[PDB]
Amino acid sequence: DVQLQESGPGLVKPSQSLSLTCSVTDYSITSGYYWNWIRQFPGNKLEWMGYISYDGSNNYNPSLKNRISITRDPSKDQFFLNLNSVTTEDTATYYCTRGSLVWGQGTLVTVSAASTKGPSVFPLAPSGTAALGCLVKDYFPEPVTVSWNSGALTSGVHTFPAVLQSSGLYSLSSVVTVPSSSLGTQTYICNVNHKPSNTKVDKKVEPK
Amino acid sequence: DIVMTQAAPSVPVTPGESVSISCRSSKSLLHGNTYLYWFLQRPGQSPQLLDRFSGSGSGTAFTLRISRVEAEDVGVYYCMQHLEYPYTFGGGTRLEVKRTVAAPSVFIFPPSDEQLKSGTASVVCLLNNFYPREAKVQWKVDNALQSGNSQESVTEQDSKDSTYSLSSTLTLSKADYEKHKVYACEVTHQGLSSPVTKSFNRG
Repeated sequence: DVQLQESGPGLVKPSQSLSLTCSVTDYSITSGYYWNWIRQFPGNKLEWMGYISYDGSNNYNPSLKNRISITRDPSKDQFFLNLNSVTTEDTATYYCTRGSLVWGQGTLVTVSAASTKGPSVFPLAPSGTAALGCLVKDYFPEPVTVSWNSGALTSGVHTFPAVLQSSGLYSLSSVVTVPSSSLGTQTYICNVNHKPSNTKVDKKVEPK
Repeated sequence: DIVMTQAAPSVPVTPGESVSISCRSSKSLLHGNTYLYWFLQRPGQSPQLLDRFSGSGSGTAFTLRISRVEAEDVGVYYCMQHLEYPYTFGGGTRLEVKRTVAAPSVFIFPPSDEQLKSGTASVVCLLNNFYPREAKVQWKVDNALQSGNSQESVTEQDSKDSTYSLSSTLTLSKADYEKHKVYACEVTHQGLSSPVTKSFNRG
């Protein structure tokens, strides 16, 4: 069915332009509906930014009207957000939507002068059930995603929220509860993805 | 601009019982029809538009009623006006399930050899699936109480069992790690008759 997929950098420098692409699948953006950009600030506040309609008409939130542009390409089935002269206050998770019903997955854009950095991934090694995990350290900006055994192992998984360390780099752990009898015969690998830097790190977690 | 207000930042509810989330608009949302949407946002996910859920209200005062709340209803509930542009949201209301006490399973993890090549040692204490959210974690290095070099992170309420989990991370230099032997995490929580200590000896 209709899905919306966002792409663009997770990091933009202060005073420069933020650009995001929404790729629409299984629906033509010219056929109907209104195609929105909405953003969520840290702390959960949602703000409607603007739309482009089925016919290419625009409507922008007055708060942004001087800085925003929403454009489209009908033959690639994409529409695009541009926001000029970003400040630290534009750091948000950006969503594209069709009406109110269909949302893209969201992309966090951090406004910062710092460079991207991929994570270091360290095993949390188990010492009837046992917990094990991965310490995911020293990355910027958010987010990482963590899966286990390529998404085959989902139940009993806690992936904690990122905390910004004093160094200016984020850190988190992902843990999973696992049968203690399976520790010698089953393989547990954490798959870490850091989209902002296009880095994937896979780490095998072995008993000590 | 229409302003949308949700006066409760959160609402507690016993599972099986019912709950009301309230929302107000600065300007009437009628034109017979009422231009008010409700969204649920689960942690990590985009907002989703909303038989147990029902909407009611007049032109400036609205109610989302969740009948027989399940553990799976947790998350943040937002109202949105779609009467006039710009569309505007309320600040959201977190639905928190109040369940029975549940004590944490505690686990300790030493620094990995890989990390030790860097000059930093991270020691991790895990507290799984406990209730309520409040818990005390204490670190001791050779029985000396650690201060200022640990950080706690806690998950949002679990969708399945209404619990929380918590990681405590002790950050030390490699040199400081190599000079000491015994590393312990002492956990105090409502469901434990006696504080639980988990520990390891370096190497």
